[PDB]
Amino acid sequence: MADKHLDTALVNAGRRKKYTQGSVNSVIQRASSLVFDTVEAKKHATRNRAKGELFYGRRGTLTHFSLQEAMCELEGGAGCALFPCGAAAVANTILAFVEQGDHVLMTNTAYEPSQDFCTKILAKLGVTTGWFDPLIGADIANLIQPNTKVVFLESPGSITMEVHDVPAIVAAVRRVAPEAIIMIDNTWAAGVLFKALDFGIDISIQAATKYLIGHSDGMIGTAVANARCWEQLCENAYLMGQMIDADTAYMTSRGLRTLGVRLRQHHESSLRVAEWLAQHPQVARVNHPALPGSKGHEFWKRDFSGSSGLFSFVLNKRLTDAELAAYLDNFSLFSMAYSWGGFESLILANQPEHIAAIRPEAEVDFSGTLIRLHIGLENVDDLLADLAAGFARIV
Amino acid sequence: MADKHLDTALVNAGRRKKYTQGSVNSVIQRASSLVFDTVEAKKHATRNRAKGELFYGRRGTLTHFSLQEAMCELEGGAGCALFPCGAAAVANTILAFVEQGDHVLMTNTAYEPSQDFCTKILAKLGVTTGWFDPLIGADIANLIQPNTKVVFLESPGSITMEVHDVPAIVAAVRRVAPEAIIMIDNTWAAGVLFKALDFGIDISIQAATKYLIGHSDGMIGTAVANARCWEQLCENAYLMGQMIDADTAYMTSRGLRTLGVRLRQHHESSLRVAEWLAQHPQVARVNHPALPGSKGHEFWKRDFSGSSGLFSFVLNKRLTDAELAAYLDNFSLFSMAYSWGGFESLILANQPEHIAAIRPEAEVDFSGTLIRLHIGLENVDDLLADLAAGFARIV
Amino acid sequence: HLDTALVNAGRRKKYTQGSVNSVIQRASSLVFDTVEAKKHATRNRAKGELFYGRRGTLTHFSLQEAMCELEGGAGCALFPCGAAAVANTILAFVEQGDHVLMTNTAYEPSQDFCTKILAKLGVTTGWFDPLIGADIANLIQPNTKVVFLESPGSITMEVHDVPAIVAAVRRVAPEAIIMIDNTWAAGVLFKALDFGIDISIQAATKYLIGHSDGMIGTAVANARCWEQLCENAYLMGQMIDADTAYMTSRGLRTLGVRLRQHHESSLRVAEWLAQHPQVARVNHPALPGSKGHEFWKRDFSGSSGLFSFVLNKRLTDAELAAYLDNFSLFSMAYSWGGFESLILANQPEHIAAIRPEAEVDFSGTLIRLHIGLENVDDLLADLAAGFARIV
Amino acid sequence: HLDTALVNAGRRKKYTQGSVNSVIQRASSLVFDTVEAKKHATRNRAKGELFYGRRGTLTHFSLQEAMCELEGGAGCALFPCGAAAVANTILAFVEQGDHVLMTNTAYEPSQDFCTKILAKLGVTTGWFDPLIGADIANLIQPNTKVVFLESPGSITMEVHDVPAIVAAVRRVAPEAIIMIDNTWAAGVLFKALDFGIDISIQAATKYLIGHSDGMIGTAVANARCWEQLCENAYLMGQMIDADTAYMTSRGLRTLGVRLRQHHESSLRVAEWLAQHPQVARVNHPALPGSKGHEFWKRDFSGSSGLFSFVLNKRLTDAELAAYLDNFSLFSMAYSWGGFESLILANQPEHIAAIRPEAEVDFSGTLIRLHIGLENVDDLLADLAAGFARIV
Ligand SMILES: Cc1ncc(COP(=O)(O)O)c(CNC(=O)C(=O)O)c1O
Ligand SMILES: Cc1ncc(COP(=O)(O)O)c(CNC(=O)C(=O)O)c1O
Ligand SMILES: Cc1ncc(COP(=O)(O)O)c(CNC(=O)C(=O)O)c1O
Ligand SMILES: Cc1ncc(COP(=O)(O)O)c(CNC(=O)C(=O)O)c1O
Repeated sequence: MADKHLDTALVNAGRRKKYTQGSVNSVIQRASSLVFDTVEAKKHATRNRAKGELFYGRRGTLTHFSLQEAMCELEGGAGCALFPCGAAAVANTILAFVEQGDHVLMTNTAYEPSQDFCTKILAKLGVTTGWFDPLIGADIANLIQPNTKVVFLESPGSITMEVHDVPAIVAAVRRVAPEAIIMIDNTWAAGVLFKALDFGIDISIQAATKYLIGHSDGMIGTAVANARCWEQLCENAYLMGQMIDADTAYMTSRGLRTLGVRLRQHHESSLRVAEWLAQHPQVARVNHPALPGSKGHEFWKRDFSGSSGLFSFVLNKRLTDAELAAYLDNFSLFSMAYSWGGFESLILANQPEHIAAIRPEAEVDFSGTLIRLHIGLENVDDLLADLAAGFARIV
Repeated sequence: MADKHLDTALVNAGRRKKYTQGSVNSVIQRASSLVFDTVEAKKHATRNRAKGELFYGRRGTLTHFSLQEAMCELEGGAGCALFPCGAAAVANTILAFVEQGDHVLMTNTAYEPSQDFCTKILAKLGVTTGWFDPLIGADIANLIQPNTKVVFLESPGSITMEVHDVPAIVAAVRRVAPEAIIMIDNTWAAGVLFKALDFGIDISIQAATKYLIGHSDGMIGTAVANARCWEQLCENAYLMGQMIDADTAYMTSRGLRTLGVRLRQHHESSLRVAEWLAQHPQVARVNHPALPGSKGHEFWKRDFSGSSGLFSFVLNKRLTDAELAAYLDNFSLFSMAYSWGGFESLILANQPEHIAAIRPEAEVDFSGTLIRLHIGLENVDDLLADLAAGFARIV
Repeated sequence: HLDTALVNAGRRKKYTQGSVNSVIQRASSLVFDTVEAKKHATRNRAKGELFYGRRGTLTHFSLQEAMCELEGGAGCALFPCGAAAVANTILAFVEQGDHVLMTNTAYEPSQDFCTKILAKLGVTTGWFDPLIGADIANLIQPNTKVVFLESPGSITMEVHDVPAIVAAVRRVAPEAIIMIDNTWAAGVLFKALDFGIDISIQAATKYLIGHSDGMIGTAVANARCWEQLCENAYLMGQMIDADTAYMTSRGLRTLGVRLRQHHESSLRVAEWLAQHPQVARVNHPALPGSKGHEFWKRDFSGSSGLFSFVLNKRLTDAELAAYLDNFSLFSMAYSWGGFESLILANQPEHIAAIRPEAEVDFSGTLIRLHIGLENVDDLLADLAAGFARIV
Repeated sequence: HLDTALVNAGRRKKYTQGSVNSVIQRASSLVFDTVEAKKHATRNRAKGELFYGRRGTLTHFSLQEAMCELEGGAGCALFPCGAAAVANTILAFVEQGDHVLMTNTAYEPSQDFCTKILAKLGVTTGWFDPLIGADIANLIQPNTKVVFLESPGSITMEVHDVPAIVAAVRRVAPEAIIMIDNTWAAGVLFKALDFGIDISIQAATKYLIGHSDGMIGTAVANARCWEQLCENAYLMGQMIDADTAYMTSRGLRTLGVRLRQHHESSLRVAEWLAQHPQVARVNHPALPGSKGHEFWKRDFSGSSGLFSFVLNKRLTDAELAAYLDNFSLFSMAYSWGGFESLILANQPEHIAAIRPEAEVDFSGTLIRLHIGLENVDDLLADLAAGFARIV
């Protein structure tokens, strides 16, 4: 990504004359009803209603088709399904491939809403879920059951940032259960720093809410599938009514155009911050995929073409409630909020016992408060000064 | 509705200073991340994350909260869940209340995507679906099984327009299965011409895509629940990631403001067209809830406060493929498209055997082509002239 | 029929591309595939070929076509708001040494453009009473270039006798540019160009947008005046954004149903006020006895919802607050044309100050109402509660 | 630091209401709860209190604060596009009998506003070479009111010596209004007001929007000039819609990262072109030897991506088509400032026609490039393929 290999593709993806009609960007076609001039046109649209002919707004307008083409090009897929947000993409992509009696095997570092979908929705529909440590690698083979239908990856993991050995996991799954559907939540890589479908994963899911939108002001999920899995994903998600509005689709395409320049800055700035934290006396551990020594760093170095700006670190103590407020309430530049992927730097704390509660069948291996940072586009020296002032409030 | 009882409420619904901030309409707050100024604010927002405190964009921003308040006021509910479209609202509202082993009882005149969700998604998750004639009334009692969890109504029915006797259905359900969840797709009434929750229905679902948006350019679903069912609907829909974007929420609130004036014109114009069709030698039957003699008209007259503009009629013959094109391809004012509820008049044909295929366990009682009209805001004499020219093409 | 025309205006496949409404094409840069395509676009840069976003995109072209159809014009120029349309449409037709005649009931920003901008640029403005009719001929000077009408007038609602004014202007100065601010009629209740007016200007902000949430001006010109309007407004950089253009087209579709309700409700309110013991006068074009009512009935095809009335006394400051601060449905705000009912007050001397070279003929406090889409009986109850606070 | 300021500019809780970005408040009417609130809003109608949508809503106020911070001004007026900002900012400060001095490299619509609009309103315009520096003093007349700069110049990219120009103006006419079209620098690579310029104008359409899909003008004035700019632009009805204001604020947030890439890529392309046998001259402010390069290096903190070069021959019409019609990555279009690379050609006489009272000093065909965000080696390959089509 630092060699800027993808910048031309990002500028051009999805932009064909039939969508752009003379402008640089696609038109925004807001529609439910899509008009058929003739019965013959209606027949053709019906036959091709999932193949990019205008049929009905739930299937998409020109604006959606342009984004779908862009996502398929950038992630190397056969089709791209769109959803109201990342969590809708995760829940509905899993649901599209399960039936009563099936089993899902999910990394224990999966985003908490993804886990809760499995334990609170799937379980009562007769679909069981089991868990694996993110560094399990080839030893995942022993956890695959005869009814395992879906293997769900997330690399780096949520909050704690562990990087999977995807080649080892995929090879083991294909040896034991070649027909399984392997999915990944590939949001941290923005789908482009880790080419999931080139690794033999079947479906790459993103919260496009994060880096694709890139400005903290739009929510949208995507799922890019290979040819084997596309039709089932497309049609079963459609039966759940999943779609995104045309305007957000436009804004997602628009975010792609600056994604390379943004990601390079997030990488540079966040790694500098991580390197400083890693030498700091008030820091016990830094979890940054690009930082040597972080969990799965060797796999990040081998398998990814760059880093984004989200990472975490563990303080040298667990902050009490009072210390947590003294720390978090008084930052000048970092904002406290959920989500990430924008221009604004963000800070979010989790206590060790909070993380343990969202690591099913596992324990945490740290005792300090875990601080997750999203490093935005501000000057990195200003961000470091803000972090230093925070440390002085809790020293 | 013709007495304009609701016009003031429609103008004012959801408009409180905290949402409007000095303007007439609510602000549009586009957000994923929502910032917590302090740990105390984060705690309060977390506790109240489903109760209208800013927490995270998936739960909503000020713009969503304003629409939700408006919908609860207008439909008399405890809460309103928002979805990417009507079909998402139907599928996810049903899903929110079922588990493996349950049974759904659905009118055989339900919108086809609603039926297909049941037969193609629910069945493989261990949830069975049975069917009932829309005029079954009190005799629905005999179809309720010990595992019937959901009774799903749609009045008027899709395409064929049959009106249920909701009081008789509800009373029978409550006598046999008082805990059942009774739902209705109340799109044709725009949630306001039929006050479903006052009839003892638990959840009123709409494709807000239709009359609430009112302009054929925005897609959104709503589900307004009573206090008994709200928390389950809210939390289970949230686990599926269901939401709508802030801009569409704004446009839905904005559509409410003209809904009364629009519906009165749709009623006037469509009933005039229906009355003319009912005397026409090339028409076998008119299906309009407001037309005396139409199926369930007596229930429409008793239970509804007005009509919208969607209805259908049966031609005196089945048009061949060639005649269908001669008829439909040459209208000057009616456009051929799916959906309805806008300012534009629309025409859509279904052959009798097409309808039979979407009437599970039932047959049709007509043999001519079924023409569905959405009567928009054009001058009714111009619409009549367009229909007359169409008749001359097939006489 | 107007309702059918409103639904269909501007909607051609090259703009709608399969949807009911036009696409929204957001653009500055518009791409030319070849040198020849660039030459063709340049030739057609004001004629609906994509050239540069300042001229417009498909979305603008669709709105412009709609406005030309509905108002019977050769072209429609777009502006950021109504005040920009007024100021720039007048400016487009004047130069040092010219004279503008303007009704003394013109919207106050229109007047202030003339006195604060035009005068120092060598363009003089004279004033006339809105009921002058044929006697305007006596005010036409050798250098009169523009005659600027506004019917009904701002706030006080006087309706011109447009046929008499136009005939008198054409007898003296047939080449003069006659303009009207036709906002109250939404350009459709009064077909200005059919009366021989050259340019019909609107604050599309009002009833065309219809929801109090978008600002835009329009000016529809006949064939004689279009090229000068188009090019001189373009030299001032005047345009509207594509999204507001889309919303204006969208507003047209419900304009008929909305206006009929505004007419029905506002005439009922006016008739009730006229009977009320605390009301001295009602200024509503549709109310019998109102100034120029006979021209409204003859020349218009309906009414909108904006009008005013004069109280039977001059409110003190305490009474003004007791009255205005405690309404339940009417909101105090500027503008009008939306679904929300609005109220504003003016003392007589406030109006006299914006009636150049004239005095007012009333002494009570003037109340301007915009009658929105609420139930009229609820609005009447709100007005009655207001009367009780000041009786 | 600029990057931190860009991320944070204009973002205060009263505009953001809990989100990262400002709310979008779409409004004409703004409601007053009481008479007192209306009086307060009226007093503060240009000072960030909600009064009427033509003045702005929260969304506009947030952008205005951001622009004032970033450009170091007392106020920021908003306009429908850059050309509207130029025309209306000049118009705000002139009257019959005044004189404008303008660089002969000004954007052509700016010149045409002066010759086609101002002249007939009694305001004369004289011209100067962009490298005139201190010798501009000899052109200042007793009636010179405005001095209008554009650095770098349009198309040909000449950089003024702003310190020398400003000092010379202030020696003769210290009260003159010095304005600059600061679009190329995005208002942030050249801190115009810190140099003693009174008003910095931008086509925010370019790098502030940054995506070729939104049009808007800005003008940031010092304390001495703000009230006249604000009020006179308002009398012309100048405003931008709330949504475009939001998108402009949003564009600011990535402006630093974008500009650094445009600088890196465009300087690499310029350096390569300068070595190329088919290139006579490169006009890039950052390239050594370019006109006024020493002032760019001294006075600016970076470069953007727009520049031009002169071919070693005058292309025939056939060669122009062979060259321009067959690019794979560069698009032919007007405007610039986005992620897309753009190309346009001008013959020398086309430029001479827009250099008033001057001739050009080249005879080859001039090519203007906007260098976008594509990989620079891909752009170089596209340029090389173009050279091969005309060698
Ligand atoms: C890896 C991942 N996958 C999916 C989602 C859900 O995406 P949506 O919020 O539904 O668009 C998120 C959201 N993350 C957050 O809010 C947070 O980490 O604080 C995510 O991190
Ligand atoms: C009664 C009803 N319920 C739900 C929906 C789905 O709503 P969405 O399209 O997903 O927003 C529709 C849509 N109707 C159509 O398109 C049509 O009848 O042609 C409907 O009629
Ligand atoms: C007749 C007329 N012409 C033009 C405009 C200006 O339109 P813009 O506000 O610039 O879009 C208005 C606005 N009216 C108001 O605000 C008000 O009467 O309180 C108007 O009444
Ligand atoms: C220096 C400068 N100043 C103002 C404007 C006008 O800005 P607007 O187009 O009205 O927003 C432009 C536009 N440039 C172009 O289109 C082009 O160079 O091809 C400009 O370069």
